[PDB]
Amino acid sequence: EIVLTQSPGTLSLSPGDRATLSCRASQSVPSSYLAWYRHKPGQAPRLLIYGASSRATGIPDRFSGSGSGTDFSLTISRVEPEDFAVYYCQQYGSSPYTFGRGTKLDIK
Amino acid sequence: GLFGAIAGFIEGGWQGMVDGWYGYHHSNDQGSGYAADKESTQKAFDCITNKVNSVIEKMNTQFEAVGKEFSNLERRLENLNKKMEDGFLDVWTYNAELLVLMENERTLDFHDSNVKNLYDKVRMQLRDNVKELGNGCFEFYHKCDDECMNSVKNGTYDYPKYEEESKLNRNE
Amino acid sequence: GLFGAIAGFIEGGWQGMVDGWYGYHHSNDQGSGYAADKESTQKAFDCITNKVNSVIEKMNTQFEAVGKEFSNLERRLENLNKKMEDGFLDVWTYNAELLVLMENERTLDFHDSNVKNLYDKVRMQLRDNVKELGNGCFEFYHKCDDECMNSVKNGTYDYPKYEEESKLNRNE
Amino acid sequence: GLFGAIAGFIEGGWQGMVDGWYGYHHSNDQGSGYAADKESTQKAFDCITNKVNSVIEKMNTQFEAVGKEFSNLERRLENLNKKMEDGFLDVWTYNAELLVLMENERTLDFHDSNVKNLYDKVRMQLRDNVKELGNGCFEFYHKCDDECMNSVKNGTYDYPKYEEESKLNRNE
Amino acid sequence: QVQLVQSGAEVKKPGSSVKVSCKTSGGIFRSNAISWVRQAPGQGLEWMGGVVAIFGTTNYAQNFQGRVTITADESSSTVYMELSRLRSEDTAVYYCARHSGYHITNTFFDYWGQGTLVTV
Amino acid sequence: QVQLVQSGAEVKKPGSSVKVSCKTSGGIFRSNAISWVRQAPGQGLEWMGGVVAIFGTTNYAQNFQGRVTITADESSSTVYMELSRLRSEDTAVYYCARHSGYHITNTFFDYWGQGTLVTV
Amino acid sequence: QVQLVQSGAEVKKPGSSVKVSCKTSGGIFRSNAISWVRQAPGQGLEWMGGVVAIFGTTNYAQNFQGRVTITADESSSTVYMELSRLRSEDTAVYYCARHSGYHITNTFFDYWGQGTLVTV
Amino acid sequence: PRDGLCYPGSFNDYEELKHLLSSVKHFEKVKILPKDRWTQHTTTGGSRA
Ligand SMILES: *[C@@H]1O[C@H](CO)[C@@H](O)[C@H](O)[C@H]1NC(C)=O
Ligand SMILES: *[C@@H]1O[C@H](CO)[C@@H](O)[C@H](O)[C@H]1NC(C)=O
Ligand SMILES: *[C@@H]1O[C@H](CO)[C@@H](O)[C@H](O)[C@H]1NC(C)=O
Repeated sequence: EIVLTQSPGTLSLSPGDRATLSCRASQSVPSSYLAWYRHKPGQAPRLLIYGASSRATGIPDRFSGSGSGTDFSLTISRVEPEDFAVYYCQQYGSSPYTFGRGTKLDIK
Repeated sequence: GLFGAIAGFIEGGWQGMVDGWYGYHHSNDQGSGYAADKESTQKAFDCITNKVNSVIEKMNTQFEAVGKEFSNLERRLENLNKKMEDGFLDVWTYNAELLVLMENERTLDFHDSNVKNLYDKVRMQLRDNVKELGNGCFEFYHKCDDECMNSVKNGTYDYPKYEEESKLNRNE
Repeated sequence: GLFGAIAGFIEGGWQGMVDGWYGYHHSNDQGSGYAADKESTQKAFDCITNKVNSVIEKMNTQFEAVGKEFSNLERRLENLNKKMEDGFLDVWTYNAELLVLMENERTLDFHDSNVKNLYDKVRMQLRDNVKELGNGCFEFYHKCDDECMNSVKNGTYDYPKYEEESKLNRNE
Repeated sequence: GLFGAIAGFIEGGWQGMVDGWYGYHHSNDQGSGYAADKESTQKAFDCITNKVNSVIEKMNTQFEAVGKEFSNLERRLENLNKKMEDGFLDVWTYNAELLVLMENERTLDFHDSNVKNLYDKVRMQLRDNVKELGNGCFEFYHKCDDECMNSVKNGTYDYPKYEEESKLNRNE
Repeated sequence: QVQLVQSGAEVKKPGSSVKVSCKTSGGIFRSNAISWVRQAPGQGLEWMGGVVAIFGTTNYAQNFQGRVTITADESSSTVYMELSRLRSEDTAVYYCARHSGYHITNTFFDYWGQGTLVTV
Repeated sequence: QVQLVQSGAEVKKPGSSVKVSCKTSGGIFRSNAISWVRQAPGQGLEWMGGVVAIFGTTNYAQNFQGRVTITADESSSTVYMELSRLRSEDTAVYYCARHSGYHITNTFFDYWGQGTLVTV
Repeated sequence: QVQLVQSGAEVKKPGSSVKVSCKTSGGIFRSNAISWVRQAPGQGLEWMGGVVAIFGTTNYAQNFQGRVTITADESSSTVYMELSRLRSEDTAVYYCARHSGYHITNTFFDYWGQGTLVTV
Repeated sequence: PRDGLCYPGSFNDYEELKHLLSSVKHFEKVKILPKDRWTQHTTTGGSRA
């Protein structure tokens, strides 16, 4: 059972600041199977990045990520007013299909 | 030659095959002769018999033309009736021609498949005791009499029976 | 059996294969069990999903019938409307029936092809280190443990690694 | 890949094949290079030329729309004429779209069959004197110069000539 | 254009069961595996189980084995989840997630359901 | 719905021939082998011969070799039987029987003709 | 019913170039290789070069290498020839010939264009 | 229908009128010629039909 530790936890920013979200894994995720989701409260979560290097369809270009092994990251070059929500990372390379802690982005 | 059997590695047909689509030719000390594969031929007959019957039923409900008379003040109505009957006839003429053209391609390719399957069934059954000459014929490493040949034709070849003998001649 | 895999040299399906269309069965010292081939099954799911979706979109714009009233002096006009609506429904009934029959032949043959490709993929990968029993099964000339079997399943067999061991057992 | 040749055991195309759909690549002491198969390419050009010419001829007799005028008291006639033209244009649009989709599936599968046939043609001619690598390539057990390579390309390989030499290197 | 519709919010009592449905549109038959992920307020998302598309094979997390029964009907393309033996801390929001492929393994959640709130 | 229609009853004299037809319906072309069997009153049914469906190969019983000639036309799907050198004890009822397959061997008579009475 | 139409007659001066086209009808796309051959009055026919049907591979005679450039556009099924550095004795009638196959090698000229007269 | 024209007669372009209603969802009756305006004539005429 891979436990995923999201380090920043809370990240207050303003539109324009670079946002970098780090997702850490206890053991290496096979085949780099990791995904990122945006979950605004009261709404169904949406898939941003799958495979840690591939962008989902319809996702704006500002969303991108990279990583391998036990270290994965999500980068948002430019923050928009709609980029304030909780971001989760899951691994789908192991049977339990565990989930990340989640990080809420606040407005400065 | 979508499957490469008819006019493929088998370059020509057999004029001596008079009792079936597909069959075998054997030649050993006792003699030689042809033998048709009734089971594969019967399966081919069923597909073709059903293929034609399905074709007839579909155009059984084809559009029918009825003559009508219109006065000289009904040119628009007369032209409307003329284009409808002509239009439906064009649609059904296209369907009849297209169905024949596509079924002919399917039938010829279906016949090509049966020989490749028949060739592979014998090859996978004489795995190592024969040579694959590449022209649709297998040459045995052992002695295969009429009883041995008939086992190959009906899919009851005893490979372990000739396994020891075949490898002795194959090696040297 | 256009490709000779289903009901061909593989004469029976597997009831224990519950997590995919197609896959493998192995048996060695450690144990035995089935394993569905997820990649081939997913590709098959893509064609069938698209094949059905394409079917719906084509007959999306099918002719629609609207009721009309004609007097007793408009027999010719009423007959035109009756023959137009009946004719269009006959054309679209034929197209819908024919498309289902043609796709069913295509779908069953497509599933037949995937096993032959899967069988050939393993055969071309274990070129000489196995025996081709002819019933869809391969017998190894060496010891192939679970790690070795898993390499065969995901197309990463190390033929040179077992090349020397296999030929010593194969020769004698 | 219905026949498993394109994107199958031959996982990549060749950018150096500039004068034909299909061809060979050889590498020996004298040198290496590509060579297209003009006979198989010509046969493929014949089907595509006839397949396209078939498409044009069938819809050459397609329904044609003619504009008409109807008064305000001829709504039923105007609606009837409108549904006739719309219905016919829907039938012929369905036929045109379906024919292109069906022929594209055939054309891509037809090309897949040509490589498998061309791969099998070489394999059944080099029965034992070569080694099958499983990636669409054959490795000779003897010395095959340019004259020997050219014989394989045009289907005139002399198996008995190299039969003795090949088995000496194959055994050890 | 694919959407998943779930049941409404429900209130239950310990000892009872819940039957949450998730109907998927966009096709005649379901061709993607559907899993169930719940989020208890104050806690993170957890994976409960999933069902394979056509073959109906079901996989459950070791935490919820013996308490969750996921079933689907091929006729209606609907997926049901039955959580029995309700107890404390079973209050959560249940989402039905559609996998990228026909199988649970090696697939990610393309789309999520709007969510159902269940209180015990 | 398959029926076989034969010719009418005939009267002949020793030294002449008999020409019995058997038209088969139910399809455009004949796909099943057709055989001829006769029953002389006071005697059991005897097999005379048959013809293969498409290839037209014919087989005859050793008793009637050289006296019976079965021919068929592919255009009209009609089977003809010609028994020559009529003599005594050739009075019998002749039926045309349709085999279960395209070939004579290993097939049974699915359907039978109504029958023709021939006297010499 | 296959016809090849060429450009009109042209007059040029030494040092200029010439652009002779050849449109082929009878189908949507060109399926046969097209070659160019010229006849200078008082001299026999000479082969200049040709282009493969779809792949566009071009072969030129060693006499005219570096001076002739044959190009085709798949959209319009037209073949062009560009003979540059015109000099004396370049006056001839140029024909476009359609090969019996898609390739130049081992193919004969099925049809010929009417010809274009170019003088320098 | 049993209840059509109670008084025997015909309806010109009756089928055309029924085709008009196939694209009409609601009528708002408007009194255009009130019965009280025909003061020069008798408007009480009726029939046993
Ligand atoms: C196949 O033919 C052989 C003749 O050699 C015979 O012994 C055997 O019984 C046959 N098998 C079947 C199933 O008829
Ligand atoms: C295939 O399976 C083997 C297990 O024996 C594993 O070592 C190998 O990495 C796998 N290959 C791929 C590409 O995943
Ligand atoms: C095939 O090529 C070889 C070249 O080594 C040649 O000798 C032979 O004649 C060719 N065969 C045919 C049929 O052209």
